[PDB]
Amino acid sequence: ICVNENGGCEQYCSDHKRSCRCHEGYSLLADGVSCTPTVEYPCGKIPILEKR
Amino acid sequence: IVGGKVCPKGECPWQVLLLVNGAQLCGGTLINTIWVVSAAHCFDKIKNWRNLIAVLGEHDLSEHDGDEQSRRVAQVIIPSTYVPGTTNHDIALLRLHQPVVLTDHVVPLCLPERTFSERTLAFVRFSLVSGWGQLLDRGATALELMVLNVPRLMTQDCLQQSRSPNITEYMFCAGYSDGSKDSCKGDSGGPHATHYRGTWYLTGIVSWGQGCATVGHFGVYTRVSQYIEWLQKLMRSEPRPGVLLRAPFP
Ligand SMILES: COc1cc([C@@H](Nc2ccc(C(=N)N)cc2)C(=O)N[C@H](C(=O)O)c2ccccc2)ccc1OCc1ccccc1
Ligand SMILES: [Ca+2]
Repeated sequence: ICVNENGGCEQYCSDHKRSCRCHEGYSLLADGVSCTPTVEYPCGKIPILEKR
Repeated sequence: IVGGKVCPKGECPWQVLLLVNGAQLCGGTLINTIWVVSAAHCFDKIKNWRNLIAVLGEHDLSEHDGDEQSRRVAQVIIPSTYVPGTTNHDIALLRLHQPVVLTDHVVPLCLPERTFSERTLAFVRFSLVSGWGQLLDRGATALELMVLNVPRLMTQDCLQQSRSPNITEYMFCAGYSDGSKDSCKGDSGGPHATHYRGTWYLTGIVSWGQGCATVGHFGVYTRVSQYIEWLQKLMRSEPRPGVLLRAPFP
């Protein structure tokens, strides 16, 4: 599943059945695919643009 | 960077400036609060290993605005397979003496998992390259941080579309053969950063090229995906006395 469209995952994907995972500083949402920041400065996000 | 634009201040917050005795040496990429990824070749001519400095939150080299954070480079880790004065395995992992503080102006780029990078990120066409390198081949370096959108090529396509070193599995091409847009030697070590679903990831390091923005040539970048496990293992390791460390690859 993971090799096609990232297995639907926003970030990381493991074949097992399919499990999506998120980088440190993020947590996986109940949709099982989306990652949301858990810290103020998660990697790969640009604060001044996140603000707008 | 040739043919790009000023990176608006804070929009390239993972960019690192490396200094040797206060002089510009290379760029790099912050990947968490104490670790920086750069190019091994940046260290080929290091006189005093104890005088290496990494600057985060830098933007305009002519001024201090207070967002800059300077750290000594405590360790430079280079893979066993890299040979000084050559191109293959062009990667260095730098440990800062003290963590930087994350701020709106200082943020790590995500180091992706290998599979995600190979299966997904490798097929995102455009990525950003940045640095305070030459604005023209044989020209002056930039005072403000510059950034450039470049498309990636599969290596067979790169060779087909190009008019000296071999392009290995540890490298990839990105840029333009019309001589309009490229990174340059002063950008060596800096990020090639790839966006995917709202988040940016480290996919390449400014490595080499035939001049810069040379007609019939593309920029060549270290293919970071080959090094994910090597980096992750080292980041879990205890520091060792001495700055330089050669670490087995794979
Ligand atoms: C690493 O390697 C290298 C590097 C170089 C550069 N870089 C670059 C360029 C370009 C680019 C683009 N275009 N993008 C990027 C980057 C650089 O960096 N340069 C510098 C000097 O010269 O001094 C150096 C080198 C080596 C070591 C150290 C240092 C240069 C060169 C080289 O190699 C050799 C060769 C290549 C090609 C052709 C010929 C030769
Ligand atoms: Ca400044």
